[PDB]
Amino acid sequence: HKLLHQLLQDS
Repeated sequence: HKLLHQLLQDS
């Protein structure tokens, strides 16, 4: 569920 919250800030 976390890996999703991540791609949001980098992209």
